[PDB]
Amino acid sequence: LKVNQDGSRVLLRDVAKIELGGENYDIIAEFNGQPASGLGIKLATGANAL
Amino acid sequence: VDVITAIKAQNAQVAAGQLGGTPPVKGQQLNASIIAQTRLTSTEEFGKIL
Repeated sequence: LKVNQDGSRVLLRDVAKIELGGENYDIIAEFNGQPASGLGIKLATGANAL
Repeated sequence: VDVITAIKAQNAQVAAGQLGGTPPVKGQQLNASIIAQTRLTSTEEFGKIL
């Protein structure tokens, strides 16, 4: 991000936490209290459900 | 060019964020959307563009 006049170098980790998180944090799914994810599949128009 | 730049800078919609958005702090109780610069509404506001 920057090179100080003292010669030291500022890295992104010096000013931030870098991790793998999520694009969004608004939806939290719990199955019987345990953390969970899942797929809310929807049937296409005029399609067999079975 | 100056007029167009001023009108584009001073008549715009700007995304701001959220108070107490996700991922939040553990004890957060309040959540509110942050409103920021929005489009002008009247000839009077346009005339006051600097």
